[PDB]
Amino acid sequence: CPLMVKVLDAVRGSPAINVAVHVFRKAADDTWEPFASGKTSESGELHGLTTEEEFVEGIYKVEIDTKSYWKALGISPFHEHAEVVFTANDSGPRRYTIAALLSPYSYSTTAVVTN
Amino acid sequence: CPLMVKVLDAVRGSPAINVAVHVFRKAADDTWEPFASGKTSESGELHGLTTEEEFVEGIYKVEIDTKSYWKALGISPFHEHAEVVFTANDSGPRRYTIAALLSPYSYSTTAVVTNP
Amino acid sequence: CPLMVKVLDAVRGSPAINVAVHVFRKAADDTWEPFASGKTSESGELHGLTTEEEFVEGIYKVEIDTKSYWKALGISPFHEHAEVVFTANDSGPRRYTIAALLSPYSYSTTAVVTNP
Amino acid sequence: CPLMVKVLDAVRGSPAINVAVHVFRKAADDTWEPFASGKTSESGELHGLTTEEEFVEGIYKVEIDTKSYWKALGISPFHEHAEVVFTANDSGPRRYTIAALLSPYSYSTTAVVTN
Ligand SMILES: O=C(O)c1cccc(/C=C/c2ccc(B(O)O)cc2)c1
Ligand SMILES: O=C(O)c1cccc(/C=C/c2ccc(B(O)O)cc2)c1
Repeated sequence: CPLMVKVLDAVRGSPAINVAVHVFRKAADDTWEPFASGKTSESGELHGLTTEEEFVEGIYKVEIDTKSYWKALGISPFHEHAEVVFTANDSGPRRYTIAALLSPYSYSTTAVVTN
Repeated sequence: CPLMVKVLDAVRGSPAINVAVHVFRKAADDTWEPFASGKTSESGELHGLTTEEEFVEGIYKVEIDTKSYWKALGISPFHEHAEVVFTANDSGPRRYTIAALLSPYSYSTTAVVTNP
Repeated sequence: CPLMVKVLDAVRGSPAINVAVHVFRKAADDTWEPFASGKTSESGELHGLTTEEEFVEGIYKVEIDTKSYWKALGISPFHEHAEVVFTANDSGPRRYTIAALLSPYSYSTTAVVTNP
Repeated sequence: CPLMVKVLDAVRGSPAINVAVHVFRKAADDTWEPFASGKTSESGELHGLTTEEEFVEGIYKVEIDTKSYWKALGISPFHEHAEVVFTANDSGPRRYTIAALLSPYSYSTTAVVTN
């Protein structure tokens, strides 16, 4: 599991469940090509997106469909989605956790990168 | 204005209005002595808490009454309040803005510290 | 000033100065058209990006160039930039402040939306 | 594990390891009495602080010694510590995760409360 995504709900104090997540890899012509996707689990986590062999160095975008999440709760949100854009860098044998903490008009994201 | 507090609401996308704020300073006997208090304005800002003369070196606690805020709005929040504890002015006088961003089960606080 | 961007530095406890900001608007063909750009001032604020007339209904992307900011400071950050994507003015004109708080491996963004 | 604490470092993108954490329970005279304490692990987590039998309803304070953490990294921080103060409420059979994300001049804390 080189790449894991975790989404939390700051309004209800819970995992953000059944949130759609799309990962893209930046192509040579600067466009975003689909790479992997899924929905967060009951624990707010999305595992199994990719493998060590497939996850090469490059620029990646993680798009979290926050708008649909809030609308399913009857809450009008600000953002269309949350986007996290980063470079994967091999300098070391490591795993990336992209975590996002969601509010209707705000979100915060951090990377936990470990060996 | 050596000490300012600003509070935002992450549910409403607005300033957090009418938030009570209590400031304490640690005394020589290690207890928290009341130092200043007030509430945020329509802009979510609290000015005029203290003066350059009275805001001496020390350890200060800024207590933001988030529970009263959310409850006054009919929401049941997780935290009792948000506490910001810091040493101030120990390299001479600085100006401090304490900012807080509130959600019912989460808050974040940052400080902007400038040299006048 | 219908659109303002403010950026703070959580490592330094200061405004984030000289941060480049690019704004895009989604076009009819679903591509991102350049809309406005600038950089944050000494106060960490970026004013004058647009006007009430030109800031029409649409989907906007505010790209904050956090990597260039941290690298200009000799730090190697995680993110390429911070992107804030939102529908604006679809219930009539509003004023938007987009705030971002930056660390090398983390950022948070909030919006304050007011009705003039 | 009714109560777990997790601490993350936003500067290095890692767990915050070997961070001292003290939990207090508010006593009838409004004073804070020591309840439980420990140091975060290699994963930034502190488990085993208390038990279901001991963790009754009441007001609790979790104090995270952020100052020592940053000083051990040669970074001058703003806060003396991070304090998280909350009421434990039985309305439901649940577990509390108190998470904190640390920067030198800022911190953010969220509660993830689950069954
Ligand atoms: O704490 C966070 O997570 C956070 C995140 C994103 C933005 C902010 C805003 C801070 C702020 C600081 C000072 C002023 B001011 O001097 O008027 C206004 C806003 C705070
Ligand atoms: O963004 C904020 O404001 C914020 C605030 C408080 C905590 C967090 C992080 C939560 C988290 C929990 C577990 C993992 B993990 O699977 O190692 C990672 C992150 C983020």
